[PDB]
Amino acid sequence: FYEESKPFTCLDGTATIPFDQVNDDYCDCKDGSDEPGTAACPNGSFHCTNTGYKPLYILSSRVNDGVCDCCDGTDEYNSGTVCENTCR
Amino acid sequence: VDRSNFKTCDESSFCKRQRSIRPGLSPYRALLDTLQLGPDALTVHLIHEVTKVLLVLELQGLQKNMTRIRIDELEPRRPRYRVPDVLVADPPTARLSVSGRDDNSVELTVAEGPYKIILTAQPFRLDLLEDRSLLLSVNARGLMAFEHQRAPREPGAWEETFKTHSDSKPYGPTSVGLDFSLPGMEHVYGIPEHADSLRLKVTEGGEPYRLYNLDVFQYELNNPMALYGSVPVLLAHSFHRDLGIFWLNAAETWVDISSNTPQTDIRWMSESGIIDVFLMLGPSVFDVFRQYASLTGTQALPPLFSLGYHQSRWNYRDEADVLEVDQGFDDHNMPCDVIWLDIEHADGKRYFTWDPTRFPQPLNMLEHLASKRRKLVAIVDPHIKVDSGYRVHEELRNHGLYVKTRDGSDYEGWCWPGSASYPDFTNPRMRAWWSNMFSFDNYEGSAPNLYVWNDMNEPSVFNGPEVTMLKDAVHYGGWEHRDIHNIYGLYVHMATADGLIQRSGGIERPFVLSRAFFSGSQRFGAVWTGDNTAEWDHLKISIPMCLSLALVGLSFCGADVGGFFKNPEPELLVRWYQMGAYQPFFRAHAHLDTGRREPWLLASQYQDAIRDALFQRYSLLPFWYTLFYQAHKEGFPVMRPLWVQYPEDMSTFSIEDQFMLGDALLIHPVSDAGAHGVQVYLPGQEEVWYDIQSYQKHHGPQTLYLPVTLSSIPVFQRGGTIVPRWMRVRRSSDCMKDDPITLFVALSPQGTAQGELFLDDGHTFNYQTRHEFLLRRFSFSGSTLVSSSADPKGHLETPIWIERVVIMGAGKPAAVVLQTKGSPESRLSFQHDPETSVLILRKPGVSVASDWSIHLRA
Ligand SMILES: *[C@@H]1O[C@H](CO)[C@@H](O[C@@H]2O[C@H](CO)[C@@H](O)[C@H](O)[C@H]2NC(C)=O)[C@H](O)[C@H]1NC(C)=O
Ligand SMILES: CCCCN1C[C@H](O)[C@@H](O)[C@H](O)[C@H]1CO
Ligand SMILES: [Ca+2]
Ligand SMILES: [Ca+2]
Repeated sequence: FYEESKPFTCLDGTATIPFDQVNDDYCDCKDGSDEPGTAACPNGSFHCTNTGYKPLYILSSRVNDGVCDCCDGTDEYNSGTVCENTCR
Repeated sequence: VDRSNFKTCDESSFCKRQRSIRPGLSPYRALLDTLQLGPDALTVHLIHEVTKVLLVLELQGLQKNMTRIRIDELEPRRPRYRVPDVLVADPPTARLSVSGRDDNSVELTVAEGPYKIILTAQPFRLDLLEDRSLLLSVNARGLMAFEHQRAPREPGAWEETFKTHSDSKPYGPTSVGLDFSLPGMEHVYGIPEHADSLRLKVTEGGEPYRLYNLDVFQYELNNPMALYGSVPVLLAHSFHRDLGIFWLNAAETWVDISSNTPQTDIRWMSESGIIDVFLMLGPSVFDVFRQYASLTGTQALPPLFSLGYHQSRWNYRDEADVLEVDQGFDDHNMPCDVIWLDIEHADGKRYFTWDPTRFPQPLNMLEHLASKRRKLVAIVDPHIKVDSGYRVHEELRNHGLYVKTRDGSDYEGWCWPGSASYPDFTNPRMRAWWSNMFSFDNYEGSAPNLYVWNDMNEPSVFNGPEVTMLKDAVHYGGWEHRDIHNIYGLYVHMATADGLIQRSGGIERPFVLSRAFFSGSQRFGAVWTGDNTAEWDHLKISIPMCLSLALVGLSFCGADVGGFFKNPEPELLVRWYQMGAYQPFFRAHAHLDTGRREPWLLASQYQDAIRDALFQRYSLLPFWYTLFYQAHKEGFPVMRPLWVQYPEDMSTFSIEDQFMLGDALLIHPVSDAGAHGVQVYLPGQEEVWYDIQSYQKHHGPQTLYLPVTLSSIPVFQRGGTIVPRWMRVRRSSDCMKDDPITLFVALSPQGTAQGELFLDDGHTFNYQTRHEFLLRRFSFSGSTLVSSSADPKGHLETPIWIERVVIMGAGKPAAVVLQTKGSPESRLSFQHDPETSVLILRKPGVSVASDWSIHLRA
């Protein structure tokens, strides 16, 4: 009857987790690949999309740390620091 | 050191006079016919049989197992100094009752017992007992000496010279001294500051320990020379009991220690003032800590940032250098909370100013650091350049707030800015003026993220005797410098801390680092061991120096990481970061002529080991913060000798190559070049210890030979404890202070553990004025971990949650269930290592503010 979606596999193959464990603010993969959008993994990276300009990657520990790391300010989405776009 | 710049006992005429009095029959006797007993005190006259000088003994029993002994002249020519502002309250008393009396002796019971005091009239003696056990005797060796004030105007008893400096000494010989006997005591501690062993040495064959706040250039190790601070508190420990002696005197003080059925005798000898001594009778060391904290207060609760890593040197050159250092931390993924500005930041060593070439826009620099969520510290010393263009000098000169010479003119020394004057910090109005100078309006260029360092507050006077103030300089109330010397520094520290509080309208907690200190200095911030050297033996001595400080209430201690003088080899610098990462005040600092040593300037293996050390410290900030809250509330030391947790283990009594943080972590830092292992003593009958890196369990008591690499920091978690951590290491503590917690539960052999956690906003007095904080208790027993409130008065709005639980010494469960009011029962996934017995509970997801339980089902 209804076909289920497949789970998430870490890029390092260490585990397989449901999709509610992706960006769930807890580190489940040894490579940090389940948390690209949060600060939960000690070895993760967050991608500054910087729409219109050069994209940059920052440490996961810099996501919602209250400091503006990405020129587009997307690293600060739920911290109380409101980052302005400084990409130009 | 140049020892010839500093007086030996023989060169201090009052020490020579006092020390020449040898054990014998005391000439002092009490005149029992003059005895008066009241609800609060016993008084009696004492007389010297030869000179016929009359003294008054005021003997008091005090609440919390203490005794106070005060001796002053009955009819003085001029009043004798009594130390102000050190005691936090007038100590609550206990009634003395006469339970025995004869022609030569009076037995006194303290309240309803069991403490008793025997006063012997001839020769004068006091004996303090608990029931039938003799705890301590006073004047047992007849060494009491009270030089009465003679008519104003033998060798050096009056005018006295040392090198080229003359002391006019208008009051002549006025020194006071008394001995104490400690039966059953072979180990004594405290009386900082000395670069010496934790267990104090017998002074018989050499010099007494000296307490006189002094700036000692290139100080050397394992000697009793007086350093920058003086805490006249001695602790005595045996298998059976703990005692403390607190000699409340601000004048130059020498302490003789001797032994002899084992017994230690202590003699205190002070230049001036009265005899004012507190005997703190324990019986446990924690009881002595409480007793002493009830007298002088507790460690001020540091703002969280001050417990992070501090980066300093003499000097960061300019705003660009500060901003490159800040950016250097972030580019190399190394956390740092504070960057320090030494004396070169000011306009020619005029404090409260900025060099306009180097720092033209201080507010903008501070704004940049605030955007990185970091702070700055600026040096502010208590010497003011004599310059008519300098507003601070003009205001102080005009209001007569400087220390004076006998002729009434303002004292002028040669110091960091040449001809300089010294504000009289003993004057309450001068301290108010100083506090007011820290307002954002008065201290132009300062901001809420700028904190302060008080240096050279002994006071250090470059052209002075022993690099300090003349003895005959005059202070508030007409007291001589000799009377107040050891509290000068404390008052600078006090006034600076009050300035930082006041500038915020009383909301923000202060951060002040002070070089000089006295009893009570714990109330005002941090202290450090001064100008150490970049050598292995100075790295070692940081433990006994900070432990000696911890024992006497000064929990916020550290030593310059890397050493102040000279260039440390990379390996030494790494070991120093590892040592410093596990000490209360954690600052890297370096002298003007040293090479740059920011941690990313080293080769990658050294940078990596340093980064590891910094991550360990930052992750442990919740633990450090909780230990500091416990110090603030109870007066218990943060960094502890092993004998404090193992009072009956005689093999721990002299240990100074290891220490404990609270009751949970045992640290044995690597302190030798080319070391491949360390001998770790793991105490406790039926105690277990977990290697925090490998999770390997070890049973006490044992000496373990642990292999080490450059990155190793030998740290063991005690069975029965729960250590909270922030596992998400960020660039500074402000970044981390709202993050989720990981609880590290180390199971005892009984399968139990406990620990606390204190949380607040990280920087204000809201915890005390609004009860805005959390004090949680985590307890594990049977198969359940529970969070409950340890202080229901504390409420806090916080996003902090429990993200993980790590249980060491646990079996593999079948199921893990979390219960918390307002939520359905939750099932947690978990991971278990059968080799280590380590169980990791995934994402409990519960608020730290809630009561909860986690049950492990078989
Ligand atoms: C004050 O002194 C009494 C007596 O030394 C302390 O009470 C004893 O405490 C020990 C534990 O250290 C017990 O084993 C004894 O049974 C207690 N004896 C008595 C007579 O109570 C007391 O704890 C001390 N109080 C303070 C506040 O320091
Ligand atoms: C000799 C001039 C003052 C020396 N200061 C002493 C202090 O203990 C050090 O930490 C400082 O770096 C230094 C410069 O102010
Ligand atoms: Ca996840
Ligand atoms: Ca950020």
